[PDB]
Amino acid sequence: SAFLVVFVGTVYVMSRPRPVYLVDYACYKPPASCRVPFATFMEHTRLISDDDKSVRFQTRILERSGLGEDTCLPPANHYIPPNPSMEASRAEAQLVIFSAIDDLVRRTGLKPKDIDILVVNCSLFSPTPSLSAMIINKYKLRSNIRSFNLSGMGCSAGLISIDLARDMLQVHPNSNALVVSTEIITPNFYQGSRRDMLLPNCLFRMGAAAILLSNRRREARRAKYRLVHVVRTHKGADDRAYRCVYEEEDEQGFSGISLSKELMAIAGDALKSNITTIGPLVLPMSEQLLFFFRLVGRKLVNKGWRPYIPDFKLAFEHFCIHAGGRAVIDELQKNLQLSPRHVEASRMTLHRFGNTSSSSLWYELAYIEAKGRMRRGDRVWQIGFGSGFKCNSAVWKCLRSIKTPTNGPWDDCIHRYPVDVPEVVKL
Amino acid sequence: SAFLVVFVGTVYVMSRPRPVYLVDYACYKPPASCRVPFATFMEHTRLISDDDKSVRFQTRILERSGLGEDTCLPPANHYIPPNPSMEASRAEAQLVIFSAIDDLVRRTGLKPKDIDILVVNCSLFSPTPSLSAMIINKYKLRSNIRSFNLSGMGCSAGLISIDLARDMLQVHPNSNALVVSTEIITPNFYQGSRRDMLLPNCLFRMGAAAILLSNRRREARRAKYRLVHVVRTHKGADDRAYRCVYEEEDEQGFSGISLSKELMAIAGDALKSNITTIGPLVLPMSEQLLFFFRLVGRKLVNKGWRPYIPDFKLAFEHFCIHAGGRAVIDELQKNLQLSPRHVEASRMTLHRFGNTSSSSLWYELAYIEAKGRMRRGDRVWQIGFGSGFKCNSAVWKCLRSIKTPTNGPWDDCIHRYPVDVPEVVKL
Amino acid sequence: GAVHGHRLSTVVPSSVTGEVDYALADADLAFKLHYLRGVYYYRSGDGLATKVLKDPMFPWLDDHFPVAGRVRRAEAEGDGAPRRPYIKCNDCGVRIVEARCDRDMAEWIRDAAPGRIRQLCYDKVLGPELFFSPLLYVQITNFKCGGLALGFSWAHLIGDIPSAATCFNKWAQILSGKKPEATVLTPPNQPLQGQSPAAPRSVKQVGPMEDLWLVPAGRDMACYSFHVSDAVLKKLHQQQNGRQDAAAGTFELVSALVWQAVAKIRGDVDTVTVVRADAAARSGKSLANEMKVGYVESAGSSPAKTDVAELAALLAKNVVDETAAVAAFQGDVLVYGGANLTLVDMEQVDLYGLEIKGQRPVYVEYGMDGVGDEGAVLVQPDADGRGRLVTVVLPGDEIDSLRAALGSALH
Amino acid sequence: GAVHGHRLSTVVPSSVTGEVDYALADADLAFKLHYLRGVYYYRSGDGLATKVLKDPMFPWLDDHFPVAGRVRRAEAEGDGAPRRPYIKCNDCGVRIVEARCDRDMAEWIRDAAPGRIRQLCYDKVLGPELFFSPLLYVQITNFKCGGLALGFSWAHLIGDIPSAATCFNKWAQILSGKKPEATVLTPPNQPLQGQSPAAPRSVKQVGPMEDLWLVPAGRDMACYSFHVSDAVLKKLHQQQNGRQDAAAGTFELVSALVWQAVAKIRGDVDTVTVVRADAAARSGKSLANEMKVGYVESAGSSPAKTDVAELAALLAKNVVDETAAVAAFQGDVLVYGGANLTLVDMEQVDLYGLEIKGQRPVYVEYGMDGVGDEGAVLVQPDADGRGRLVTVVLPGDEIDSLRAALGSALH
Repeated sequence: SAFLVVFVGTVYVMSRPRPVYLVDYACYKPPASCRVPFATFMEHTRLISDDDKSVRFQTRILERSGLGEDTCLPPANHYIPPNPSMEASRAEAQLVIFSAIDDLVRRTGLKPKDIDILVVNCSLFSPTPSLSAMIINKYKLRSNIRSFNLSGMGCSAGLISIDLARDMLQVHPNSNALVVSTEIITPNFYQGSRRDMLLPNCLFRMGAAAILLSNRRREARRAKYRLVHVVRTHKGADDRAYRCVYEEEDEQGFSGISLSKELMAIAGDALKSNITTIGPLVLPMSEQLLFFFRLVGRKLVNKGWRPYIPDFKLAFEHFCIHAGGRAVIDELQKNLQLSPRHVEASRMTLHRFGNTSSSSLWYELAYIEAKGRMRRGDRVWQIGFGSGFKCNSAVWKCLRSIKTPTNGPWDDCIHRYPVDVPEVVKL
Repeated sequence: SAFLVVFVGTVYVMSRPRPVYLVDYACYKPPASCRVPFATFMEHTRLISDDDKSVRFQTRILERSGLGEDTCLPPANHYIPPNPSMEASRAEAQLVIFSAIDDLVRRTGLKPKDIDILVVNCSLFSPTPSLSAMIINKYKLRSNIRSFNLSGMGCSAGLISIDLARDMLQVHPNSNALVVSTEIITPNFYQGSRRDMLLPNCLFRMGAAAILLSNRRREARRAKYRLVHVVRTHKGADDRAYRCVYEEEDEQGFSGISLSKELMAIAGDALKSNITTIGPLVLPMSEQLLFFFRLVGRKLVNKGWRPYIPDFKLAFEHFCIHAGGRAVIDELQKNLQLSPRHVEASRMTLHRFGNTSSSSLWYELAYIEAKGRMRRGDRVWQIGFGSGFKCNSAVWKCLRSIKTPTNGPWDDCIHRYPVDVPEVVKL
Repeated sequence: GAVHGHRLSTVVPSSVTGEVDYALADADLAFKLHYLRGVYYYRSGDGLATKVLKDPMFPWLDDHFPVAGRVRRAEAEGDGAPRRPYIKCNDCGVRIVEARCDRDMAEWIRDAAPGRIRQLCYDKVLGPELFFSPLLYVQITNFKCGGLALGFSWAHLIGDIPSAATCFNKWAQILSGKKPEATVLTPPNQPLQGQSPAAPRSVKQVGPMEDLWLVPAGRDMACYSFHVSDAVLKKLHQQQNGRQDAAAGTFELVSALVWQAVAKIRGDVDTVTVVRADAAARSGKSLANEMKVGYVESAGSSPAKTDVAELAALLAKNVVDETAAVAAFQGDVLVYGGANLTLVDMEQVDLYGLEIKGQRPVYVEYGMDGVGDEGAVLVQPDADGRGRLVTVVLPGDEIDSLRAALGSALH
Repeated sequence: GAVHGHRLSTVVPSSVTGEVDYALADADLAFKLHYLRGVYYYRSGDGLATKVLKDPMFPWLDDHFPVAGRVRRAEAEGDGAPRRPYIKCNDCGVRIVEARCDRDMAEWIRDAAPGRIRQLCYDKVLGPELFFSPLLYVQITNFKCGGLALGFSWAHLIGDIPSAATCFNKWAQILSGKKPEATVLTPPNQPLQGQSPAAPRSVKQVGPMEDLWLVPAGRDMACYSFHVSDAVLKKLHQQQNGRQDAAAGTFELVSALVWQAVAKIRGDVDTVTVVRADAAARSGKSLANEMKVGYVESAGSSPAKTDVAELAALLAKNVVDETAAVAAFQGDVLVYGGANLTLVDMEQVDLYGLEIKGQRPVYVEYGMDGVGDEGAVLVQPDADGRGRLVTVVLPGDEIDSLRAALGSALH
């Protein structure tokens, strides 16, 4: 036709969502004057406590956790009694954030007067003037800025902020959105001696990442990734999954995170109920035709067949499983059948940087960008899981092949990795 | 014309924003077994401290603060030394919230499988399983919910959650949004004796409000208001206005809010820079003609005319100034030249309930609803100001005239109000 | 086995009284230096947390809002010498002292050590901060065996002792879920003149005090509360044969017994004070001091070498009533223990009607404080209603000599 | 005026060493029970915070990575009676102990009180937690007047005294903005079996210790460090008239004077142990114990009645060398103060080369720990390069008799 093309060509172009790009992102590479080795940690925790049951548990945790010798702690856990103050934890928040945004505003040319949306997430530390107000005061941003400060949402709040800055870029056209994911280790230190609350002492390390999104069309040739899907899953309605990761107080009055002993049966449930909801979105139609077409041959033929999980290798090229521990990347490799090159960024990020809470996925993305394995057209899958057992997921798509020197946190030590990780660090 | 008509009638119906209605809201009325009179407070603080400079300051603060004899404190500041634990503060968050949503789901018939968005703001208290995860766990909501937990945004995060639930209801069609604004007073107590951190002890009281927003078309024969404008003004770029309300630790190691001495010269500049940017939105066209009809006679006739603040009494019929103190509402009455009847909810809410941090605007709205002064077609103005120097504002518009028995927080003492409040409460 | 873990809290009335001033009578200011100490022992403290015991005090203090007030002082427009106090009814509260003890309660009740009331009631007074001192402290201690001992320390300024026991019964009835009897506060107390500046010989006019309503007695006094059984009351009536008189043989017998036992120790208690808590002279008010203060002369032999029936016939007919001159006096008075050994008649008071839910109390004793250097005898009733419980406040030197002299009369 | 407020912290090498096992020499295990305490006093501590003093310790410990290691024990595949220790180079750390004192530093320098090095250096040892005991402690004391006293507690296992001082100067050269010399750890240490069971008579074979590398002395020790000026150093050269010998009169005169002053007190110290820290016998390695342990016999008259000149001539040619058999011994050795009075020759060592910015130190004294029951005499150089500073570590009963006897020579 020639006249019925404005009606079909108008209601379609006003129903499609505005595309959300990832222009660039900067991560914090912590200095070498803040690293905590294995023996330094096991000498500090042997001078702090007096009982032998609490140290032989931390040895068994730390020598099998998979961390390395370059994991960094803030400069208040380097004293033999750690003295976490409000000023000493705020001065670390001005170090991990302001040196990650200054890395971002010199590699993108971003003026600070151009940031319209600012989403900052941090689990434990949140002052009365928030971290978003601190970023506004440091960089002198606009007065009509949309500043949100999510807090208390656990280690999976890195993909809640991405979904928030995706939903705030559909309403407001032609805007830039700065997303800062961080974790302040200084008020997180548990002073007591309860054997189920010492697990956030041996895993959480320094790290922060600043992420710049936009929905302009000028930044569609300069951008790197285009966000395709964000799938959220909150298993907090279950009464045993709400109290799985739980902030309590012990018998002496020291607050800390109390991990339950049935966590790997709950973390294996929020993963399989988020993979189920993201399966029909990203799997190809040639491989989705063994669920609309094989399940007919169960209810009438035989209930109980050979176990056929759908292979997600034919849907993605790069996997970015959150580096929570060693006991969660093996179980997500075993039943999903991933090659050792697939779970390699998630292992070497845990080995080099440790369990950075919210921003581990961006170090895992910088690993794949640093080796030169991110070609043009690849799909990146980032999985996260948190404290109330939110288990969020995001699927990106690379727009242009990133050249091999990236000036990220990995470029000073990328000629050594991947190094072999031992099963037990022998002491 | 007959054919160039749907080309306008299909863009004007697709480019307009979705309306966001206010279906209903419920406010927490604290019981009579929690009230703190003037003499009880001045006996508790006289038995705790020894220096008579830390009680003769609180006497002069509390006897001129404007509060009354029915203001309530949580059941952990009723001990002579108050003992703020984490179980003692989590059991208050399960009281002011779970009884403000149980009141909301009984007057709207809200089935809990219909809440799609959930925004919960609370300034200081924020556990690692957040308050939104607690609300999801109690009422057994869905697993694909969009739960956000704003924390650390001060006393003006009540109109940030409204803006967030407004901007999330444009993206997701046919959804309901639960907005909970609260303040937990049990971890807000200050144990020290610094004479600029004692003002949050003498003002902050209990109170929470649960708010159900919805963008459906079926909620137009049942809703009460319609959200017209939300204006945000973040004055955090100035170093004076960022460190004005500040959370510190004193020399003995107690945390608390450190209010600066120049707060009245800073709040007076964040209010005049929010009234200025809301002026062209809400003022009538017969009053917006001082710009191109009178300020044209300001630049050449005489630099400096007689001072003419535009009166907002022709633009609004109801005012809901946040009950911060008595000195900030007398200042905003001299500026806009408000009547003594226009400032009645903002005074009687401070007199009855106190300075409930994030949710005083909803008690101020329930006052106007409970007196029978909310006619059909009236416009409500809610002003709020927080801690990074934010002063957010929101304009509603009433849809149906509310009858006088409302089952709100006022209906046992609304035959007694307004009362004559004195300048000095006698001691 | 000591009481530890004191947690203090307040309970205010549920209704805002406002700018109300309660005017104290001329008899309420003569009894302002004394204090009451009452322990109510319960067997099972099961079902009684420190929330179900604190929650009925919010409708209880609504009827009794002067108990939640504080003492203030009026202004002097003429001569600046008198400043009559008044209870300004600001809802300041009533202290609730949660505590716990690790001793067995049934062994501590039948222990007979000097001083048990001092640790279960909160030891306080209208002290150096007179404008901020509460008029009532309730100590709720839980024992190791499950016992419960409610310790009421009632200031004698605001109410009487039969105006305190019924004031606690009107809280126990609210706790049980009944309907309490309506309180009467509506006739306002008016000051009367009459210019009587002579000190009555039943009291001892102490020096003028201004900000500490407590006379330090000098000697360290202790509350020794022994028991008078049923078979000794019939053994006290065998000397009342061959003569008929108006001596009530259940107060004026055992009080004459303790009078003889204290006269055997001390030099000569020639005159004694008899403070009858009579029920016929009571008005309708629930907070008022309708006691009958008097004095009894010897008028003959010494009380040390005399039979008990003579000191019983003397204590009933030859009492000289002086409750009008004590209330018409202008200075500070100090009735209990000031001039002579007082003999309280708190025996028609219903102490065992503090039924919390359905539980009759096990053992109820009333001690005092602020008693002067002479002593006091508080003849209380027992749980069965046939025995008497005599609490003798004494300076401690005369306590261990009292148990030796009373051992031959109680067997 | 004592030190207070110790804040402990560690510093690690900046680069990961990997799994390297530093093997100790045969002379590195004879000196394992001794420790070195050296204080470096600075007059102006301006701009020298405890972050600018800690930041060069991360590149400095990259050159000297066995100092940040921990002692371990190898396994014996044959007979399991010996287990040779080694330094496992896990980057465990070096203690940084921030302290502060409220005394005047220039008054505490000229105090002559027995015991000052124990307060400014952190007194610890390779103790009962042997696998988790640091090999180096650095204590930074900020004085009231602005002084700075770095106290290095160095274990004698890993390095010598001239291998300690140049190792500290290689940190001060990194802090000062200079470029330090290259460290040499490249030839590894190998044991040589010589099957020598004869204990040398310059050392005293202490019993087999297993987990506490410290011999607790019977008498209590204290470090009295006096000063030998230039006007006495030319006075001692005037009894060498009429004879031209090899008496190098800045160590062999001073230490013979101290030998005579100690033999005046004690009974008969006929033999001594001269431990020369010679600079011509040093190999290229940066962490090794190339001392020269010997013994000098009197062979005739007592050293209490013999002049200083003859005791200098005796101490220069009659040194019977025994540093080859001490290292080849199998048990525990206890060189310093074990068998005889120890005389150390720490006078050619560049103590005052710790210029941290341009600040030459005002006073540098080196004491010891783990000295046996005989005594150690450490002849150190002065600030102006002309006098000798003599730190004498003796039992506390022999110090008050030493200052009186030594006053007749120094004046």
